[PDB]
Amino acid sequence: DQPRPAFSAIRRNPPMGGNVVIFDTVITNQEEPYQNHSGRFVCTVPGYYYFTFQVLSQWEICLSIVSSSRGQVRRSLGFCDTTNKGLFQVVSGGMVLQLQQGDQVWVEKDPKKGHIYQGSEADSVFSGFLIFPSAKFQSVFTVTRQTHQPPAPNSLIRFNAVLTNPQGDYDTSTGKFTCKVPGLYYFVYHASHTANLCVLLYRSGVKVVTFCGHTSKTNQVNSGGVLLRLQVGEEVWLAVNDYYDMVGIQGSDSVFSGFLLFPDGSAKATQKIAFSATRTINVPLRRDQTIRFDHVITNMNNNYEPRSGKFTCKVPGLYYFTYHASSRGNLCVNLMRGRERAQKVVTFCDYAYNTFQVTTGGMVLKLEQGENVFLQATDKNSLLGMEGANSIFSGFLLFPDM
Ligand SMILES: CC(=O)N[C@@H]1[C@@H](O)[C@H](O)[C@@H](CO)O[C@H]1O
Ligand SMILES: [Ca+2]
Repeated sequence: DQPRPAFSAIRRNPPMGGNVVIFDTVITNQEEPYQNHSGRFVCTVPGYYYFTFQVLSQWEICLSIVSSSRGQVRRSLGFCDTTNKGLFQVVSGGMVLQLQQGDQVWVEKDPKKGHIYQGSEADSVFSGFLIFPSAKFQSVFTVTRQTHQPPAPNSLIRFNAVLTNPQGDYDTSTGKFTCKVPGLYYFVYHASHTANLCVLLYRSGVKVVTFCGHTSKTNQVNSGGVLLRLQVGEEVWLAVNDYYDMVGIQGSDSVFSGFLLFPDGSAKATQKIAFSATRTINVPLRRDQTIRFDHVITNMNNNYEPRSGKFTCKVPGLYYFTYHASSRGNLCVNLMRGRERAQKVVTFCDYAYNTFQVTTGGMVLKLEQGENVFLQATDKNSLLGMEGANSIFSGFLLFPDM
């Protein structure tokens, strides 16, 4: 069969000490590459993988996805939240890594900024999955912005440094991705800032989504992302508006990744399953209400129902689900999986006092045919959905037939 390595793990009863962040409770671990006793993913199948975390702090936290090869540690970008006010904050980050057999990948905390919430109210997650195995028409990039000076107001955000870009599809001299291989792409970013920042994602000259985060002095991470089916020559890029700050503190970086999931014309079209939907309704949510994302950007194979907000599995398999929510107050959402009655997988909470925020969560889930996945509101219901402060829910099948 084709290789299907993919995992998600959360914290519940983590072992104590060291700077490796151990996610002790496994949600998904197909081919068991993840070691919950150590917090380390081990590569068996060489290739390009995507790794991401969404970790809850109440104080100061700085985290970095670290890898090793032949036992030698390879340090990398960091992501921090230093709000430091006692309220829940989600720090997030992610990147593509090209790995060889035996390489390991993990999340490390800064020993001086290492606060991670411990308790039952909300969750922290680490996930990863193979994008394509090594050894052929692919597209993948992770780029970063290696400068201390922020973008100009109302301009395209250039990411000048490359972590991986084997097809040259992101051009660091123009700041744009240009499609060579037509098909369905995932695009995602995590940008560090210490003043207000809105990031806009553009496709062929049209603004697709915008996410904003406000801060004064302390460091936070603005995240966003979307699935788009692109044709040859189409351009995608990120931009800022009047809120342009990308000045991270030491140890907090900015990354933009993208990768082709489903090439057009590569067969088993019914298996190309991907949706991205935004919420344009701002009626107050009540506790236990399914959160409807009414506006469809992408819905390949029509497994997402915008009238309900639920995804329903037709092709059993491994899926990655993700969301980014704008908000002006305290927000907790339950990620639900089940049939008639669904059960909570995790709760993500992210608090905000007298400000604007963008939070995110994601999870790899194995689904059987007929199971539903959706987001469910709680008593902490400050969720905002509008042009210039979007809320989006997305999901995609990881391993369609070759
Ligand atoms: C399903 C499974 O294997 N769960 C184990 C659990 O029994 C053990 O307590 C924990 C140690 O932190 O590691 C988890 O992987
Ligand atoms: Ca927050």
